[PDB]
Amino acid sequence: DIVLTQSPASLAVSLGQRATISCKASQSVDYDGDSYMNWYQQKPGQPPKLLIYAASNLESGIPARFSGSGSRTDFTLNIHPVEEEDAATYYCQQSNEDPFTFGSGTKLEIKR
Amino acid sequence: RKSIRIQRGPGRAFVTIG
Amino acid sequence: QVQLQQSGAELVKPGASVKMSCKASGYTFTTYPIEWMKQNHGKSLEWIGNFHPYSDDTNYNEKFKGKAKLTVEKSSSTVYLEFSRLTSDDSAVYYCAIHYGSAYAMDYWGQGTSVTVSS
Repeated sequence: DIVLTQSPASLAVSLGQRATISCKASQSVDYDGDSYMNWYQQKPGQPPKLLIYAASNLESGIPARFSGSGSRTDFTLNIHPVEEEDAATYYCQQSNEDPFTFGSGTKLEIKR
Repeated sequence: RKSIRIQRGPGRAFVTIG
Repeated sequence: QVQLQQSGAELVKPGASVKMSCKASGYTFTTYPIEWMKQNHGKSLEWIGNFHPYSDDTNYNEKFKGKAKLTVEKSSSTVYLEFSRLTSDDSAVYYCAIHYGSAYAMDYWGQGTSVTVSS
């Protein structure tokens, strides 16, 4: 099992400013040159969208503004252009070792 | 040729059986 | 096209056993293993386990191992989630998402399902 102790669960970021959702893991969730760390964007009353997979491999569907910088346990969600669409809770689920678990979550509240 | 996505980690990779 | 039309909006009573059903239209099923996520209230997701229709293999959570019996229905491409002895503290939003696109996380999640406890 791995504990996904994320950074400040709740924070405010204005439109344009970058957000930093760093998900720290207690154990190494990396594999043979491929980290297994996923990030979801569970919007208010909407299933968690698969934003990033395999640590930093963008999921074919979302814009090229959801970057992911992380190695071993120190992971982060680099969202430079934080638009209104970033009004959801982000979770980090490790799929390297059993049992698979999610992170504390990060309710990102955008600011006009 | 057959391939299935397994439920065993790491992740759900694909294995070509038969 | 593909879609996971799950149904599980029931008012379960302490000590009951509701059998959910996550249908998979436009699905291969045997090739696409399904995983369930339990979101107790407005909290983080909790991976309760997974299932494989090809080999009929499951991987339940050490805490919910045995309590949740995943029945196989390849005929209708639907996986049943029989939750037994549901305690009052089991009110959560289940989601039968799979790794349709990438082999790391789930892309196609369920159409929203929540079980409320009367007491």
